[PDB]
Amino acid sequence: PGIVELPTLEDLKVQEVKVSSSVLKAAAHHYGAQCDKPNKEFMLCRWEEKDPRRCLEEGKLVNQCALDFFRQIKRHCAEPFTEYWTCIDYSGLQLFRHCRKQQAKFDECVLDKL
Amino acid sequence: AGRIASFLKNAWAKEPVLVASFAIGGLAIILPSLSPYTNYAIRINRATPYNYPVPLRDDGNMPDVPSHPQDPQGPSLEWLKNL
Amino acid sequence: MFMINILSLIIPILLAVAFLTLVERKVLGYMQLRKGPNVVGPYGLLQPIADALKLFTKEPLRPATSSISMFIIAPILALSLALTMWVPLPMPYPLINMNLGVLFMLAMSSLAVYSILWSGWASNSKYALIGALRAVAQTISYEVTLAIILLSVLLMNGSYTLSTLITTQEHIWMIFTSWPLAMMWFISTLAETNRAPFDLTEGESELVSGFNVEYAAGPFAMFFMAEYANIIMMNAFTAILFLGASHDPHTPELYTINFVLKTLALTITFLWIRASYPRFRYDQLMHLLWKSFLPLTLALCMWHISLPIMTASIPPQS
Amino acid sequence: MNPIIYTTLIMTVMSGTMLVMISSHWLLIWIGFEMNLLAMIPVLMKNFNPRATEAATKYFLTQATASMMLMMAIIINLLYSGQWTITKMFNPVAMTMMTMALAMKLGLSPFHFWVPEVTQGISLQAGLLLLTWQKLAPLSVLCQISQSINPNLMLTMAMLSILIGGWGGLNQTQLRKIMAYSSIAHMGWMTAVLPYNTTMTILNLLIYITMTLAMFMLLIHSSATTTLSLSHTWNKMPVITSLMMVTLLSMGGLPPLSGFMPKWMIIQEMTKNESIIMPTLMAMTALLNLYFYMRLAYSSSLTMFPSTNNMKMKWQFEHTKQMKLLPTMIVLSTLVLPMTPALSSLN
Amino acid sequence: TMYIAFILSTIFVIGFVGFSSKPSPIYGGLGLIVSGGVGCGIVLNFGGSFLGLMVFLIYLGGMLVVFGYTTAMATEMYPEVWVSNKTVFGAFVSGLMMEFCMVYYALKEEEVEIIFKFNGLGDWVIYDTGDSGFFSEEAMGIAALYSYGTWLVIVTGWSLLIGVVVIMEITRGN
Amino acid sequence: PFFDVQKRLGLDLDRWMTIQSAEQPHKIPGRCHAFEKEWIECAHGIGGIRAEKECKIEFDDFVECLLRQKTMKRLSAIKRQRDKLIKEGKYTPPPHHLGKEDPRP
Amino acid sequence: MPLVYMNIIMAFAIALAGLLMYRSHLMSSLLCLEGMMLSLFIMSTLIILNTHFTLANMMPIILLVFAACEAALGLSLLVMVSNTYGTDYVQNLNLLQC
Amino acid sequence: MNIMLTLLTNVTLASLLVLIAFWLPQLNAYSEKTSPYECGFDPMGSARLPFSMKFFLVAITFLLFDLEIALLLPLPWASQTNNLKTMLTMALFLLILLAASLAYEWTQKGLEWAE
Amino acid sequence: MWFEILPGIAVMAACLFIPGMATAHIHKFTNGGKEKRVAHFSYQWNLMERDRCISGVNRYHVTKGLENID
Ligand SMILES: CCCCCCCCCCCCCCCCCC(=O)OC[C@H](COP(=O)([O-])OCC[N+](C)(C)C)OC(=O)CCCCCCCCCCCCCCCCC
Ligand SMILES: CCCCCCCCCCCCCCCCC[C@@H](O)O[C@H](CO[C@H](O)CCCCCCCCCCCCCCC)COP(=O)(O)OCC[N+](C)(C)C
Ligand SMILES: CCCCCCCC/C=C\CCCCCCCC(=O)O[C@H](COC(=O)CCCCCCC/C=C/CCCCCCCC)COP(=O)(O)OCCN
Repeated sequence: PGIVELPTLEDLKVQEVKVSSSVLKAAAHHYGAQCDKPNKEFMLCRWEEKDPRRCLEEGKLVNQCALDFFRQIKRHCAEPFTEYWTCIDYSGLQLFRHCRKQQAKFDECVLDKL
Repeated sequence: AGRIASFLKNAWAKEPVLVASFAIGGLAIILPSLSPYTNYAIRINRATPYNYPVPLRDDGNMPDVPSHPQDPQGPSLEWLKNL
Repeated sequence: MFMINILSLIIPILLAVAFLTLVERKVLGYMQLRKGPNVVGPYGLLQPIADALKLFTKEPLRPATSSISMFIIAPILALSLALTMWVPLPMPYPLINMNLGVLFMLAMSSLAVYSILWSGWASNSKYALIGALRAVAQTISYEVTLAIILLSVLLMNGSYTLSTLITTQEHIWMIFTSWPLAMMWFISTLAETNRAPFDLTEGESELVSGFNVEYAAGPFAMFFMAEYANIIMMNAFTAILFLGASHDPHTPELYTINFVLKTLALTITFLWIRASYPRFRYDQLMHLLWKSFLPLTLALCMWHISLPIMTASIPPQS
Repeated sequence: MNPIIYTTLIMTVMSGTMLVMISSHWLLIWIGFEMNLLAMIPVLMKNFNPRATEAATKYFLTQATASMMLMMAIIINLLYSGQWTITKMFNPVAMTMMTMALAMKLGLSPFHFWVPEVTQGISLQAGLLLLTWQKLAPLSVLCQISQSINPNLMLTMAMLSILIGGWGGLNQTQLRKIMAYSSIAHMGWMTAVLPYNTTMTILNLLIYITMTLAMFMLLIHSSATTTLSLSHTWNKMPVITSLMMVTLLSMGGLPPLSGFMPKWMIIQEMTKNESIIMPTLMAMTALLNLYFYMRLAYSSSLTMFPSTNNMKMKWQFEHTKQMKLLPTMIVLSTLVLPMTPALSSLN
Repeated sequence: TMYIAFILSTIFVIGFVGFSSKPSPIYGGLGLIVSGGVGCGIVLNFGGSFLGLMVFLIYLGGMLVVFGYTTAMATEMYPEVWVSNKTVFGAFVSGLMMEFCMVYYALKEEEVEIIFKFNGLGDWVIYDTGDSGFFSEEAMGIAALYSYGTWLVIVTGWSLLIGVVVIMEITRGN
Repeated sequence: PFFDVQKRLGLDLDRWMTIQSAEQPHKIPGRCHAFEKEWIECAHGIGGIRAEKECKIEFDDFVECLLRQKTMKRLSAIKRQRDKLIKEGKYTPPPHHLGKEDPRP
Repeated sequence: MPLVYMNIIMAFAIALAGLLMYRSHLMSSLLCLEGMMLSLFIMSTLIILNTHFTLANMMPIILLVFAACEAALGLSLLVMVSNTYGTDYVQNLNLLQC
Repeated sequence: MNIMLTLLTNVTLASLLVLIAFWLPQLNAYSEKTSPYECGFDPMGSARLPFSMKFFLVAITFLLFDLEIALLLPLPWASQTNNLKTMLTMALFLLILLAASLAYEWTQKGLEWAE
Repeated sequence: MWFEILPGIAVMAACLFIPGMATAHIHKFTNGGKEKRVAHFSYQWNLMERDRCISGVNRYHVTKGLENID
């Protein structure tokens, strides 16, 4: 009843985000505040098209925004952010409750620098 | 009222366990309809975001839907912060 | 490394069981104005070792009228479940972390019931059968009351995870929150573990050793080990559930020390009760739970359903 | 048994049947069946004796097995369609399981033995309620799922029911067993017409319920559970025997009595669908039912059996309790043939 | 694959073969407990931890009463075990042979029974790729018994109360 | 037989549970929500006979999603052919299927 | 259908055949009746968990409830029969005839 | 996997203990040693004879109450719903019906053991 | 005297210390000196699997960061 059409492996390639879950969770509220626009566009595309093959460009834009966000963090607040996500990573549940000091330092770093 | 008082006196002297059981059950049934915090509990259960908040396609006539999460439009949990 | 952790969970439990035997001897002796074992080793420390060696070098016999298959299986099941109940306990990190860690313990306890039933029926003796039926009645009563009490207490918690129990008891104690349920739960654990005043399956005064009357040498030692492991496990469960200890993620040894101290306190309370009270009758035990605890248990269950709603204090689901 | 407990158990039986007849969900239908059985057992065991206990035990075993098979059919249907609504079933195996389960609940052959056994075991009131209400519910389920019924299986079970009812009633002497075999035959007729016109099924159900209520209430009035006990009724209240005779003639399908209308309409409807052999065999086999009705009528009314000496004291005394709606049931079960076209209202 | 679900299904069938050959209610209850535990394992593998634990707990409680009743009502001088009787052993062996035949045929080829069509492949194959997040779908569906399903709660509670009344009335005697 | 008290009184006693495309807690979607929705929408308002005649394609897709019979047939065919090919050494699996690759994040 | 459903349905059929073939005791028949509902529970929960029919997860619990209601009914009838006859044999239930 | 390994370890350890117990010591069995125990005298009857159960009704009530607790167990998750009032009404309804069952049995003397 | 009971309780406490401390040490040892990840939900499990994939060594506890993205 027809042939399933799949995108080739050449246009499925994109620059990945090679940080861990703890790193992502540390810079998560800032990430949600900063890259809101591409992420919301991608989610609207996914929920309207109901097809992974129709929103690949939005996914690549999401990856680009994430990489821009992380390069901005890296160029200004590498050390406070490293301390923050190091504190987050230790916990088994990755609790925000146990790192309220490093989080304050990171928020102070990004409120001034960025 | 004298009959009720005598019955309660006799029950408290013979079956205090049953007296306490019925008192606790009656308090459990009646109190929630009078407490002002039941609505607060309902709102707290509502405010928990289990699933993803799918965005709406803007038609240009949605002034009450924020364009960004930090915009003043949208639900506010300031009441929950100071609670 | 998981096999190493299993061994580290098993062997110390058996050692603690043997020294609980010794400790109970000495505590009962000093409450009865005696000294207890102090001759076998320094302060009688080798007494459990002597007892274990004697039991496992003594001859075990199968009765002529017994059903050999269920005669052997019952001690095996008893000891296996006694060792298994320890795997979800957080001290402060469980060996096996279960999303529903409490219902697992309830199910395994209800299965641990059948060891004494099958050992009594397999022995094919009248005293064993009488002990088995006493076990049936006792399990009926304590099982229903235990189920409802645990339901209410965990309703104050939010889920069925013992780590979440620790998180809940970070600030205060469930004993301070819900002491009536704590009293009824302590009585129910006495009944569940068959300790005095509810030691009716193995009541020496009425029955000659009860359900394990025909068991000798090693198979008897396994029943003793299973019973004492259940005692310690239930006391540890009570300590976790009602006497919450502060947890430091970077130095977890403090939680282990506090948990061990509270478990030992509750076990000593068990021994103290055994030394202090007479024995119930099993009809009086059945009438105690259904006619006294069950009404209060239902009323407190209603109260603890309503209280989070009316005070807007519903715990988080996760 | 306390009157309050008895009335709440009767209310629970009726609630279970009503849940079955109003539910749109298979789980709720099964719940209604379970509630009906659970509240029906003590009603059978109301007058405690070993016969009542045995009848209740057999009834429980049969109904529990039927409920297990029905739930298996529901689950199998869910497996192949993912639908819970009671409609045409989407798996033939599930439909066959459902058909056999509902036949076992109704007492259709070859699942009939429990009907005479239980009816003999239990009292007259219990037998009346059993027959009437416990036929009422599964027939509603079958009417809902009619369009997927296997005609071959349904008609085979119906014809077996008619034959078995005729022969058993021929042999029996106990009035309760006679009524049970009559019920088996009438259920056979209803389920035979079921795959063609559920309206005709409902009409047969209503006429059968009216006739059964009249007959059972006459038996309760005369306090007769055997043939010879019924043979003494002409010497105490001869009117009851005359009414019983006309009701028995009606149940045999003799015109112009009400019992002819269901048979007539069913034969007409089946012939509309090019069925001739089945209606002819069904019509001819009812002569056995008529034979044992006539044999029962000879002993009660058309002949005078010997009486005893204490019947004089029974003459001196008068019946106290009044049966509710007995004259209405007796009239409706014998004189409603001219009102036949009301089945369109029943439609 | 590891065939864990299939192995547990086979053990389920074997326990059913035991208590259906029906040696004596003691061993029937033993087999039923084994089958309940194995079914708990099966549904745990499929995903339902609460449902598995619940069925295990309910059957452990139920078989306790059956033991007390077979000690009182349903006992004889020499209780029958599977090897004790010729009929019981015959039924047990017949059930085992039928189960082994079905297992072998299904493993060797896509076995289509006279009733249903079965494909011999992965229970892991039939599973779903999608995932939930930060809640258990089974737990939420069961917890919906109170918000949704008010009718089911009503009929269930009425049935339980009437069951108490009924069991009191049946055993009245006199 | 069927007394539609629910429809008459506007109540909802089991219609919430009849199908798996209805309102689910936390808006959890069913496995075959789309197929069931399509079949229901096709078959709405035309009755059983026309529903079985005309929405047969939608029902077939729904049953395929539910039971996965044709999909398992294809998978078994591919597995048997691959096993036969590697039995005689005519097929060599790639390293990404042999476990010698780095998957996507 | 996987082989798991085949095994569950086969177990149900075995339990059904066990109930319909009495030997001596009524208690064994009740055990066979309880096994049928266990198989039904397992089958229904396997089907529901696989299709993510979230609202149907409450069905197996109601199944268990009415299962144990039936078990209670059977135990009550068994005690009455035992009180009458001395044993739970099905041979003693023969007063009524077809 | 981990739980299966744990269960296997526990069962294997218990079985090894039984095997050591039954094989290490010297065995000397005869008819008098393995006879059943009845305080020194031969039993009159058999231990397989029926043993009357004076609490037969409480056992069945226990079955029904076990169902009730099974219904009540999912309450911690049901308290996270938005329909708090409906959830509370249904939970209290179930608990009141359980209490009513207990009260009916208690007043009708179903908790009194047979004499 | 009553303090002759203390050595037995001391030995029992020493035995009860072993399981918890051993479990904590083994959890930290097999997880790179950090707590064992708690995956009670599909989201947490997917996070662990992603960590394994991005680590490049098939270990979720080997955490990568800014030095790895650039
Ligand atoms: C079934 C379990 C299998 C796995 C076992 C896993 C390890 C078990 C660890 C616990 C061991 C428990 C016992 C501890 C030791 C004390 C008891 C003891 O010594 O028992 C030994 C027993 C002792 O025999 P016994 O019956 O006289 O025991 C009395 C022992 N004392 C005196 C100490 C009380 O030895 C034997 O039974 C065999 C002795 C040699 C005769 C060999 C006969 C041939 C069959 C076996 C050999 C292999 C044949 C291969 C070819 C077959 C085909 C032709
Ligand atoms: C009064 C009629 C008497 C004659 C008929 C008697 C029939 C038996 C008695 C039936 C009484 C109840 C029938 C009505 C059931 C209502 C079910 C539902 O529609 O209403 C609920 C409302 O429930 C109310 O809170 C009260 C429920 C009933 C309270 C207990 C009544 C017990 C009476 C029955 C006693 C037991 C006897 C039963 C057998 C005779 C739902 O409210 P809602 O909030 O939107 O649910 C959220 C669903 N969402 C998530 C999709 C939005
Ligand atoms: C409707 C709201 C309550 C909801 C349920 C309440 C929670 C559960 C409690 C109900 C469980 C079952 C109740 C059973 C009651 C009847 C049982 C009975 O028969 O008791 C009799 C009758 O005894 C009585 O006195 C009846 C109990 C009277 C208690 C009712 C008192 C009402 C309480 C009003 C609250 C007043 C507030 C005072 C607060 C004081 C401090 C708490 C005595 O038992 P015996 O058969 O003699 O014992 C065996 C001896 N051979």
